[PDB]
Amino acid sequence: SYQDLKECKIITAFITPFHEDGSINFDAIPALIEHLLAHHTDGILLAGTTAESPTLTHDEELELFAAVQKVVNGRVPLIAGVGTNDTRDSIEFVKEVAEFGGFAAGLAIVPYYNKPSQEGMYQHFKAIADASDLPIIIYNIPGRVVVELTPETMLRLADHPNIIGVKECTSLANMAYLIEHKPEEFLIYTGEDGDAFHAMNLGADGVISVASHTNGDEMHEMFTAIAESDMKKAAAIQRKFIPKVNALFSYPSPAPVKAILNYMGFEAGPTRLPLVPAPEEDVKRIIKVVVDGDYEATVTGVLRPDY
Amino acid sequence: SYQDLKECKIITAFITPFHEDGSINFDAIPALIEHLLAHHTDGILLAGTTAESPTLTHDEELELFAAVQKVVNGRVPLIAGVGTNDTRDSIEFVKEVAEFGGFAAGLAIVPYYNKPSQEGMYQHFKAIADASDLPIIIYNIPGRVVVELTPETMLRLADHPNIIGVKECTSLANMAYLIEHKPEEFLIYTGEDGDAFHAMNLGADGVISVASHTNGDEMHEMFTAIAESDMKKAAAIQRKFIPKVNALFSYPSPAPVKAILNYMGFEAGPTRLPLVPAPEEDVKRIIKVVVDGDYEATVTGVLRPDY
Amino acid sequence: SYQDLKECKIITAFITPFHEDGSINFDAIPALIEHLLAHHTDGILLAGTTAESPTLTHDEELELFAAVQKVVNGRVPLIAGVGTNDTRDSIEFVKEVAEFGGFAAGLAIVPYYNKPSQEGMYQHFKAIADASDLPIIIYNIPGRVVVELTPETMLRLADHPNIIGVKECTSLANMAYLIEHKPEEFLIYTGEDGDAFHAMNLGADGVISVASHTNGDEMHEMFTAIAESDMKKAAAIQRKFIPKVNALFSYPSPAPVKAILNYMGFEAGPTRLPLVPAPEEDVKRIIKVVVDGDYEATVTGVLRPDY
Amino acid sequence: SYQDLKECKIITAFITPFHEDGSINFDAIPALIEHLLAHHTDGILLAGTTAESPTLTHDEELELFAAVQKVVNGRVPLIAGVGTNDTRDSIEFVKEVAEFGGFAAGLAIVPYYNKPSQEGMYQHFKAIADASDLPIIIYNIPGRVVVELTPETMLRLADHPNIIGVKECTSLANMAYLIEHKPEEFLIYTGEDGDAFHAMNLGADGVISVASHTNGDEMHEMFTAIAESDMKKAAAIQRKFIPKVNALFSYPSPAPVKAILNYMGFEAGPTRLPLVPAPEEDVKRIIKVVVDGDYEATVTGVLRPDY
Ligand SMILES: N[C@@H](CCCC[NH3+])C(=O)O
Ligand SMILES: N[C@@H](CCCC[NH3+])C(=O)O
Ligand SMILES: N[C@@H](CCCC[NH3+])C(=O)O
Ligand SMILES: N[C@@H](CCCC[NH3+])C(=O)O
Ligand code: NA
Ligand code: NA
Ligand code: NA
Ligand code: NA
Repeated sequence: SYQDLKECKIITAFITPFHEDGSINFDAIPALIEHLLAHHTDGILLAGTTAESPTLTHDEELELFAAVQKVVNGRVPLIAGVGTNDTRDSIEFVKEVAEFGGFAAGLAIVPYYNKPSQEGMYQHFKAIADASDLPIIIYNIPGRVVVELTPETMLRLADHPNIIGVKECTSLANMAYLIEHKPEEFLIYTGEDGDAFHAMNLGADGVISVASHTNGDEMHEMFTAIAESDMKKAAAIQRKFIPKVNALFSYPSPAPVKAILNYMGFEAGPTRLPLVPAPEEDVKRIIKVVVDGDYEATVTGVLRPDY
Repeated sequence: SYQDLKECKIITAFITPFHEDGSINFDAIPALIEHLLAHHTDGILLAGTTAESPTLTHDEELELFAAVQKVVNGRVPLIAGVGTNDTRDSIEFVKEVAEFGGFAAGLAIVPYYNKPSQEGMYQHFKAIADASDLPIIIYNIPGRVVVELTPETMLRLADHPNIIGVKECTSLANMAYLIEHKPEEFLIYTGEDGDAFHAMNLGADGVISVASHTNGDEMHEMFTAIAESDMKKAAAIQRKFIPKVNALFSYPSPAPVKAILNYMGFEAGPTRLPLVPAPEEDVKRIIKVVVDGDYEATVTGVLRPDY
Repeated sequence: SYQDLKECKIITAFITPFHEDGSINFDAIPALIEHLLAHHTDGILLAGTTAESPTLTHDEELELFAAVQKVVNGRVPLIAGVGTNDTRDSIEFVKEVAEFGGFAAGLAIVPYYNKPSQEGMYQHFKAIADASDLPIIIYNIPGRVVVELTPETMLRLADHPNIIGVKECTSLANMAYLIEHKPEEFLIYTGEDGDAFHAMNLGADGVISVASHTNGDEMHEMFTAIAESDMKKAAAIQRKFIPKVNALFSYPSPAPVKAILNYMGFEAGPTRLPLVPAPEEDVKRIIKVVVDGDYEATVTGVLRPDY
Repeated sequence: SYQDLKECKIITAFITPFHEDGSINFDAIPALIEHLLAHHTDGILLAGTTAESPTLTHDEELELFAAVQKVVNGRVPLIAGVGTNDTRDSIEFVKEVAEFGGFAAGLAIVPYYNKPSQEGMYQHFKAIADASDLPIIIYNIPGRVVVELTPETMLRLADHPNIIGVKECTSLANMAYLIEHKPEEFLIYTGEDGDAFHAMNLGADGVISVASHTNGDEMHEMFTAIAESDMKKAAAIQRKFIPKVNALFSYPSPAPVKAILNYMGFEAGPTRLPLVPAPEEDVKRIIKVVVDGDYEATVTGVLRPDY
């Protein structure tokens, strides 16, 4: 519900650890979750982009939902990735997730590849929002799906009693407009780690983050500074935060974040194809920029076992 | 095989007709196919973007492949859409399609949403090409998938004995480079109807088309004129052809092409959500521009039956 | 000097009022200047983009510099627009301006139309900075000049003892990097009114503004709120400020700002060709959005007298 | 007049040779003109972009006009660059050029930097077209001036009795529309060397070229092949022509073309600031790609003498 997520500032879009053979590494999940909870993750998004959801089956996502719920144990609210570019598929899966329970919301992305019109988007998100007991957060990211929801269509959907938020990845101008004209019980999150400083100053509710995996402390430091009216401290952190964010996306995410987490000893493992791990040369630089670590010594993307 | 598709000039990316309830209209297929074959379609791509493949299940696509093969009866070669943004899913389906048989090639798109690197794309396509007997045509379209295969990576993949073509939707500069440096047994298609004229002049092998549904004759007249060294006639058709192509994409495809086909009486039906049919105001304009027709008059996207 | 401009927060890029015959309206200058100074303009840029400098002769600009200095009377520091896309022209004019005197700095834009390389830009700005006693503020705006100074080249130029600032119109990511790595005696201004809020929070020195003409008070209220740690008030003003900024650029600037100033009764007059005044339909909308005013009603761009 | 330029296929946008001290090298002009005339230049544009006109004074342009007219001696028609981003300046200069005589047309670019609206553009070009006896060709290039003329505004201007052409640098879709709906006695040239093949196939009148300086023969070869219905030959040349064009713009033009012309022994000299000569490393590659030459062994842009 909205009330469940209301106070969340740093929602982490959780990676999916994989074994070398391509199967999910469930054994690695507890250590990673505890790391997040020890580093100011106050909410967790499962089966998002960062989780490599395109390469996960719906049934694998349900197993992941179970594995994480067991560890988290109601300590922080959870959001489930439920939407695809197929409205029927999204409807059936959100029903399964609502039935499975334990989630504060379902995340549904603006459909990718098929490039729907504003009206298509409207009917897509209305159908998902109508489908179950689980409230919906809209994921708007033209950088990944080409098309984008206009703020006009967004606010029309925001009026739905079962749509309670947006993970907005467009412009700060758009961000400001949504904050200004938002209805009640509707949350506005940025999905852009580099913009979080600006988004929070603008009046956003938080960030749905990749960088909170590895830089949770300094993000909290920055957010605390903003909230405690120490703008000089917040800006200083932000200026130093930007190149770290940039490094985390200097190869297709979540390859960079997985490389750092592997270095930290968290067995994030490789990426599932079509994604490949970051090249060794990039890994050394990435680790140096993001966490100030010294990394030592072709890449292979993996496949979900066909047996 | 390459030999099967060698002489193709106009390959139609066939729509999927839907009933008003959301199920596939198999009844309407025989009439639509015969229409294409009577209007200079010399090859058919099934389960492409125009077919609304992202809203079709793999099982539904197999059912479509069966229905079309029964009607076509080997008259023209067929290409099956096999690729998704999930390499494992793509491997399993291309193996199913190869076993099903009766296809000249399989089309695999550059992965959408997850935005893989060049090395990601390479391993993705290599795995699909390694997977079965069915040769692969790569589908390169940054306009839908954000990322794109560079000509270098493209030509690396072209050297694979089981990769025999590309459906290129980038620029004419890229097309020229590819045509220049192509290996043997490799077909270069444009996936953009508005570029078909320039691509053919440049030395391309043909077009995988939406416009062939409704404007097959004038496309054939243009191509014939290019082949018979009547460039003035070719250019004349091209200059009048462009606003027709523009109309076909003035609402998210395949909405406009379905509208025209419905007007022509082929029961293409509505689109599946997240795509909605073209608005009534657009429908009249589109028909007037594309087929010089007079159309006599909220839209509803439909869903695959959950039963 | 740097010291003269150090404490500036809102620097207005002053318009050039024109008579209906195309000559400069020097009569209207005294009233417009006093208006700016009574509405929290703490510095004035003369002969900038907003002044329609490309349609002014160098001799006319000297006449403007004289008229403004007489009225201002040293109350606020002044910046002279000195740079064109011709390095020699720029050298000769900055030497004239330095000899004329009474300016805190000279503004030199990144050359337009000819699209120089980074090394071209470097030598361009170095020559202008070497040319005279007048320190230089670089004007970086790819939105008008296509090309842009990279932060690296920008910071190379910043090390020049006679380059003391930048008017940055790129992104907030670039702004942050520049603020972080700035040398001593170097001012960082945003030239984008809609970014002023985020730039100030990020640590920028101020704004060189169009909006200050008509909305100086609320900009000062916003800046004061940023300075007094009242971020909620600041963000509130910002969110309402953005559609006002958008209106000011809804027709090629300075057409919209001149329309408002004419409505306010300052005889800003028309624009010089190739710029035309804002259309009557736009004028009413713009005034309503920007200054909440009720406007009671072919446009004509005017020419500098050939006599 | 239109009749003067009607049969022109390859119009060369002539460079301006400079001495090391920054002054125009008039001594170098005769050799270059003869080279052009010996290599299928059938018309010459003076004081265009390639001429580095932004760095030339109007009085220098008149001297260049005289120097070239003396050498050419009516052998080929000439077009003069007369337009700036200042309508009054453009009006006064076209009057001087019409009075000076010897030109078939004046070229006027869409105003740069000030980003006028369609109406501003209309009134700008109407004023220039109204000003003198010399007919006008519109230069539409958003790549250099940001803004662009819509085909609608272009064709409105095309109806002016004293506007007889366009140097179009947008898209081939736009190119086709203009060719289709052109009025009588109106010429359509591409200003994009890489597009010339496509433009000519589409029905354009010719190219206003940079590459004709160094690759005049193969362009003529290509154009002859198109005109003689040998499309295979024309395409083969085009595919090999593209990387040569690309090399000619791999550093800000006309630096690359000047480097090749200096290698050919034509004393093109350096570029005037803000443009700098191509770096030695680029020069070696450029010469190899464009003219298959082997080049042997910081850069300095020059300034027009201030004495
Ligand atoms: N790979 C498909 C299916 C995703 C299934 C749920 N994770 C897609 O990206 O849409
Ligand atoms: N909707 C998913 C699955 C497609 C299944 C095959 N048509 C996707 O676009 O990737
Ligand atoms: N119109 C020319 C000359 C400007 C003269 C100084 N205002 C240009 O924009 O470069
Ligand atoms: N440098 C100025 C003046 C050009 C004078 C004629 N070549 C401009 O680019 O507009
Ligand atoms: Na709601
Ligand atoms: Na191959
Ligand atoms: Na300095
Ligand atoms: Na005309």
